[PDB]
Amino acid sequence: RRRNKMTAYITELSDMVPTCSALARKPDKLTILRMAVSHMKSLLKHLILEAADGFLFIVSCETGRVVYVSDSVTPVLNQPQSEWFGSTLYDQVHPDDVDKLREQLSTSENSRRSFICRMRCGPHFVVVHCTGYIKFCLVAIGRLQPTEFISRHNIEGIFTFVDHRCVATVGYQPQELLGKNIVEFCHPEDQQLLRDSFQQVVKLKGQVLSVMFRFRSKTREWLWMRTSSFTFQNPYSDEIEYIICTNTNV
Amino acid sequence: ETEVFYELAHELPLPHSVSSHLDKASIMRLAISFLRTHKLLSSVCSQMDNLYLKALEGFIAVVTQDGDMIFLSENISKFMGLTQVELTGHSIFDFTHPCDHEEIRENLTLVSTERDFFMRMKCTVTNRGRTVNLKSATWKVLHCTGQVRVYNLSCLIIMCEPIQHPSHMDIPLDSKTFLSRHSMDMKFTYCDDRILELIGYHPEELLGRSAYEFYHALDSENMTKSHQNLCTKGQVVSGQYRMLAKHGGYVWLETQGTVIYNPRNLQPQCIMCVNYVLSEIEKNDVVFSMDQT
Ligand SMILES: O=S1(=O)N=C(Nc2ccccc2N2CCCC2)c2c(Cl)cccc21
Repeated sequence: RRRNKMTAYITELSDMVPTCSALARKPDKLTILRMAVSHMKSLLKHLILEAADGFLFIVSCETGRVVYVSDSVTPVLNQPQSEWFGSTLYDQVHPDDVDKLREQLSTSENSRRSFICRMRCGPHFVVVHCTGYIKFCLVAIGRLQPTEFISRHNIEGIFTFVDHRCVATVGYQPQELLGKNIVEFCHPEDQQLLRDSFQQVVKLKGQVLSVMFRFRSKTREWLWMRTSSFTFQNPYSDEIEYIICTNTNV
Repeated sequence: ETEVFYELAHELPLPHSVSSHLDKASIMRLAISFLRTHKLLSSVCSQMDNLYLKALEGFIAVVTQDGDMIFLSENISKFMGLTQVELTGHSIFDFTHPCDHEEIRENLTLVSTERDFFMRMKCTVTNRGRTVNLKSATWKVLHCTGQVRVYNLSCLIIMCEPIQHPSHMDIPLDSKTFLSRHSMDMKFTYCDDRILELIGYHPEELLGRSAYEFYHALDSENMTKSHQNLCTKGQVVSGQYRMLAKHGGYVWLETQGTVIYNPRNLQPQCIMCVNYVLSEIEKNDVVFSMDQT
């Protein structure tokens, strides 16, 4: 209804204006509107900081020195404005990001800019998304955002991926396990149990099975190990990508 | 009557060209939305507007708990065709894809306050910079990252960034970035040459391979969601993920994936991906996959 929504808009404007809500008799439509004009004629940096933890900075394109840096650089990077002022962007950025920096600060070919780089805060670097334009200078806002080891196998059981924690859990280099089947490192008694687990994980697609067997270490001792595994499915084709195992000692 | 209603339009934070032209109900809506936004700004806070609003690749949205978009940044027009006056005060569900309304709702509530999602909004502008009528409205995917904040009610204050289409792109492309084409199961069907100079793979030896085999296992979950989003909305931006390098080690990457539709039969043809190399080869001595041997 037109009258119902318009009246609801008027009474909501009553509730928002303090000098109008404090009144006892709700004034007529002409009065509240004039009282609202007077309220507004009497009276977003934090919105960006609240939304994405971003800070504005203006840098020179040729030298790289900053010509402005907002105070929001302290909440986002724990760095004073004096630390940024009088310095170049190349100092506040990871050493392996200066080549990328130049290609974004080069006004030879260009304008908009968008890039990611690691900035120093506090030798700790944080990932910052920098979006801005050219005005030379760049006006941009930068915003913020061993008991086991995980392995991946094909359906047969061939290591196709091994994380570095294997060198501590079993003592093998990742290259030692890769290319070979997991049952080759299994005790012959428990070998049939391991193949049975690999038969179920495929059959119980998506479900998590758990087998416990003796794993041959590089020192050639049988370390008891619980391997909890499950099949990984492609979110589109539902093809079994691999079998993800988390092999935990004892 | 008209003269006093014409006065509030002048006093709204708008240019006189667009404010002196709306109806009375729109003036009331905009006034109420501005007052609620100021009431919230008094809570969050204990010229240079051009620099902040122009250097943004997105728009700021302050949406109430019931879905009322009490604040929308001006640049929203630049990204959506629908401008500030036409959308401020209206419900977010009246201008968003219904298949995303449940996720929008579960992101509007509530004890973590950070929010990061992808949502499809009505877009009535074309790549030629020409605005189109609302009836011809496409669905534009927006990565919305923000916070939920309680004040006096609850509000979602987010920055919504569009994901640039790889065909219609206008941003210096760093030499530390490379393009790749995939099938819908994310298998390589084409790759750029720079992958040889950045990660070490030759573009031939990646074709027909599942990309699920070339990244670190610790990222496996965080990738699936991306794929699903990329398959559900047609566009996604992944997080920082480690792609296993050729001769050992891994490289940090952030990828913007876009579902490309065939222009003649309107069927999904492939998925185009712009990958931003975020570091050099880390742990290059350590091998992880069988392909690193
Ligand atoms: O082999 S990868 O490291 N995995 C990739 N992506 C990937 C893998 C599985 C699921 C989803 C994705 N994405 C879709 C869009 C965001 C990332 C990838 C890419 Cl898209 C390009 C080059 C190298 C690699």
